[PDB]
Amino acid sequence: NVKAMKYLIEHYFDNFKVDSIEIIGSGYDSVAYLVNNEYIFKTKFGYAKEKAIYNFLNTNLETNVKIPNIEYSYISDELSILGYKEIKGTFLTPEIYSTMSEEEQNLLKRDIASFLRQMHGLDYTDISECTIDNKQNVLEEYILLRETIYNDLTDIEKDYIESFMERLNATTVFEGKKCLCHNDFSCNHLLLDGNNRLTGIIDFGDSGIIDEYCDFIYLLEDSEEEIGTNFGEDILRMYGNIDIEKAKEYQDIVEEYYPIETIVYGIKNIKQEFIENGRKEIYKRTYK
Ligand SMILES: Nc1nc2c(ncn2[C@@H]2O[C@H](COP(=O)(O)OP(=O)(O)NP(=O)(O)O)[C@@H](O)[C@H]2O)c(=O)[nH]1
Ligand SMILES: [Cl-]
Ligand SMILES: [Mg+2]
Repeated sequence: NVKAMKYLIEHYFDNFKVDSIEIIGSGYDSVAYLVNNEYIFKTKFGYAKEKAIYNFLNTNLETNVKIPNIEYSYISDELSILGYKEIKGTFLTPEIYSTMSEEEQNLLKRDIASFLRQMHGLDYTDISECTIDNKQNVLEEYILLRETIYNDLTDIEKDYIESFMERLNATTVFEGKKCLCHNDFSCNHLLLDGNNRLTGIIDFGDSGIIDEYCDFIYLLEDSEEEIGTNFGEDILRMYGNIDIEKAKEYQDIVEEYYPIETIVYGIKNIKQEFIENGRKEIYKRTYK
């Protein structure tokens, strides 16, 4: 993989020489590479929006928090590559957080809240095409379910989905303030400097104009990978002027949707393994 990608980087970016290249991360349909111990290259076989977002934010944010600044891009239907200088630091984790003093933890939370406040406050007219309607997306995904596999699902599966749609239809949490959100704001995207302060934020690949509540979904998550509900709550108090009970209702609805989202990903990409994982996850959730 590394040789192919070294070839493509050198072929598409004329004067660029690859002296070293390793895989630094990978998703289910992308790979990220650290090149020359100094550049991140994110690749995929979309990136246009992500690039337009980095470029919008590097123009308009006033902050000492670093974000990707795109120096190299190649965008086509069949291949997309974004390259930028690696932001240096350590990724925030539960382990690191629990070793911080009370005052270190407070300052980190203040940093986060301040970043979010600043980004959510931007005039988003120049990026106004990047709208995301989560409720409408879910309805369209449900229609796709009904057109494909819904009738072969079990009753326990069908009840879970219907019960979710009844809840979606009763909620008011999509009727609030819209703004530009990171939209994948988990602690594996936050970088700390040597004083445990926020030095950088990565992966605005899902960013767009969407509910303000979106950027608290992971901050409020209780799981091995995130810090915890209390972290999110304190950040919400520092951020201010936001209904904390609704932020939590929004997180709770998104977490309920997860197995259905997983099924849908499998339908859209013809990956049976994902249809099966989501269906199984419905059974796991039902038997708590
Ligand atoms: N230190 C550092 N690591 C980075 C940087 N950019 C990317 N990475 C590393 O590369 C990984 C993948 O980058 P990312 O943008 O999150 O990839 P993705 O394709 O959007 N995947 P996902 O949405 O699943 O997080 C990150 O988890 C991190 O390990 C950067 O600026 N600095
Ligand atoms: Cl299946
Ligand atoms: Mg991403």
